[PDB]
Amino acid sequence: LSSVLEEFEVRCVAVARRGYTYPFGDRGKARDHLAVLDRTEFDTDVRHDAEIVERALVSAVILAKMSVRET
Amino acid sequence: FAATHNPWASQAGCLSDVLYNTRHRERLGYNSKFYSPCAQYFNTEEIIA
Amino acid sequence: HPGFALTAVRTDTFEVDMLLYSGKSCTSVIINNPIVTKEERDISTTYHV
Amino acid sequence: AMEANIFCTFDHKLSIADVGKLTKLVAAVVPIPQRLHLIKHYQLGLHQFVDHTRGYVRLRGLLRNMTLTLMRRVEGNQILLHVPTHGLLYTVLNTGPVTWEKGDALCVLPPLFHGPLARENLLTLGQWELVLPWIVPMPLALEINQRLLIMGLFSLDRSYEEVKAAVQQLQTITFRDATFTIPDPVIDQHLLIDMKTACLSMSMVANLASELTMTYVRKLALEDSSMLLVKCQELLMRLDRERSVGEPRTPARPQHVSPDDEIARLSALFVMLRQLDDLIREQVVFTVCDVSPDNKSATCIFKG
Amino acid sequence: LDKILNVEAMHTVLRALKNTADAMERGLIHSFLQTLLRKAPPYFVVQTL
Amino acid sequence: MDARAVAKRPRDPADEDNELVTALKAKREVNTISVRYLYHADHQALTARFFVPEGLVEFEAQPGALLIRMETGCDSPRHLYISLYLLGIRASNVSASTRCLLESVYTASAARAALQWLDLGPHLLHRRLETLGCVKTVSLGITSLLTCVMRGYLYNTLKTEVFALMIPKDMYLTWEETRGRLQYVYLIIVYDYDGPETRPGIYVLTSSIAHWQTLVDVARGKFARERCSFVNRRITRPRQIPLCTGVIQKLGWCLADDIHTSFLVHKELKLSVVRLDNFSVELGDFREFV
Repeated sequence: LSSVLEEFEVRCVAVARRGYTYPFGDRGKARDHLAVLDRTEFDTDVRHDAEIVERALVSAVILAKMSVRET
Repeated sequence: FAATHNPWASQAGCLSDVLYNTRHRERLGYNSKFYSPCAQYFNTEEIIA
Repeated sequence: HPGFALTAVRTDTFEVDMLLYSGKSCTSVIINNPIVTKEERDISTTYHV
Repeated sequence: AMEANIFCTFDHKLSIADVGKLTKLVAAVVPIPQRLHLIKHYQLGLHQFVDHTRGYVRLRGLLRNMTLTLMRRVEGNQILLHVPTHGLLYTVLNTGPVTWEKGDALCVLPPLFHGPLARENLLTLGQWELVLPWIVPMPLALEINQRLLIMGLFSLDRSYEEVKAAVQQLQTITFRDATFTIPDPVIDQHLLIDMKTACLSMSMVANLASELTMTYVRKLALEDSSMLLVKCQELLMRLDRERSVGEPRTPARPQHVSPDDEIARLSALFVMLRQLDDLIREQVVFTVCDVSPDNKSATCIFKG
Repeated sequence: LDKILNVEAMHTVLRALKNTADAMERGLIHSFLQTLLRKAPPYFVVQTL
Repeated sequence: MDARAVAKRPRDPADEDNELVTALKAKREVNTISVRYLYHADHQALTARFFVPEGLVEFEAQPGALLIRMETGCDSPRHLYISLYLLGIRASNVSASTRCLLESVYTASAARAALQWLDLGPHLLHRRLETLGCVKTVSLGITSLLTCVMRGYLYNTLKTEVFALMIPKDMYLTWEETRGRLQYVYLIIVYDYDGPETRPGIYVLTSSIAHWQTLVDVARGKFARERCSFVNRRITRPRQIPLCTGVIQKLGWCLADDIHTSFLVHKELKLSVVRLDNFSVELGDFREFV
């Protein structure tokens, strides 16, 4: 999935530039998820990749909920 | 002895209170240089004291 | 005519003379000798008394 | 004992109506090229540095080094000129266009009179005039200093209507007082030599650094003690939008560069900061404590 | 030409000193009156009391 | 020019009678005013009177407190003379307890105007300020006329007492463990960047360091966090041109033995503040740095 993998690697990097500008109820609670998002990278083992994306998505899908002030 | 001859200015937090009481008007940005004749009646915090 | 009415208030300033009265020896004014401090603007030395 | 001064004499005769014009400037700065004791009027004032081709930056760069001096007392046949000492308050006349509030940090700048005439002419004397430097608040100097640098970068682009309009907008500063438009450095379709050299000093620093710094940042980012040079490697990219799905993953770095020329490019990067240094850092020369009514005299503690 | 100026400066100091002492007496009157204007209720207050 | 004339020792003004006495001796007139001795005649301190409205006098009745002008937009209130304490409510360094403590003390429209004019501007805080020196001789009326020192020592009239600089304890910081015999006081605003607004954090950093380069080098030590956050905001936001991350201005000097804690006492509200005692003022200027 390399050709799609690079597009995912770009879209994760864009997500933080979007999340940084938009005002948040909690400046510091979202800091954890944004730093988790900055730390994404793909390990030399292919098998770790599915984990990374998982820890990527817990980083984002939760954060977007704070975006709409959803509980 | 009627409770309130005008409810829109007599209530605490009525429109003209938040518009003329200086302690409310402070929460809003405003020019202090302008002189407002009504303020002396609605500056409740200073007349309570 | 929309529903509400207005009750404009307006302060007005009158220049006026005013006549004071005070009793004999109502108050004392203890005073000291005047004194002269010196300042220098280098174009002219103001003094203060 | 007498105050120390600098006597000045006028080779050309003075009229009774002329000497009255000096009593007006009795409390005004008069820059001198060099500390001396007796001075002819020729060496007096900024007029000796007027040029046709040379522009605003020549005046600024020589004005940094001239010895500031107030006029002290007209004598009819002579003129005293006290040299201010650092840390003592001196009154100054408000030659600058802008009114000074108390506490302002003033600084000296070349005169920047614009096209339509206003009060300018005072002391024509034998094909000679006593031009006087503007005294202006520090922020207005910081702003004028940039307006000219940007009109210089636009001096190459007067074909475009958008630049043609933006230049006009930079031309007229809007300050907390009556406004004073700034004269355009460009003239006769061609930029003056000083602004051209200064714009080169800026654009060399803007361009020579981009190709050079990667060879060093790539090596420094390894250590990690500071912990931001890795973030700075991405700052080198100079991309505005988020990266496409294409080339960029690392900044562009020079290839193979011959062993010695890298020293010459490096040192030429540092030679341009020296040309830029006269404009990089303005310096306060007075700090006004109180101002006279009508903002005409002020009493500033001297700095420098 | 110079004795003129030596005498004129001395006249200037004496003039500026006589006028300052005079202004001092008027300022003493002025401040004593300001004090009475701060220690004098309006008529209707004293009349009611 | 006689050989004896250069040989004479310099003549101090006290040896000669006062210039007013030199006129009165010649003309013999005797005013009511006592011009026999001039007050304030021995003052290396340079000073200036500033009218400050009564809403800002609190915590300034104590002599010794910075005066800082604050330019804001509106042409009617061209400026406003903030204390150092009043600026502490905006600072992020200050304790929330101290902030909520002293914020009650500034319950005046004149002071609340200062918070509003601080919030109002997009441009950075360090631009709007210009330090004026230190309070002394509060005129203390319906509108105080504060005397402020531009240079020299703070002290009483007649030099009967030396006013001391008071710096709220949360702003005071020392880099070094072994204090020098003399040390300079510098005021340091430091922006730490953040999404909705770049909140400022004020400090006052006494140090024996005088050289600018070595000073800023040691400063980037503690402020690496703010500097890296500025670099991170620089890349996080395109077409955003945030400038300098701390700004240092030389505020004066003190002998470093004088430094010791104290408290201001106002409205029965004790406030712990460090107390430079014989603090000579020698103003500098804000020096941008990354």
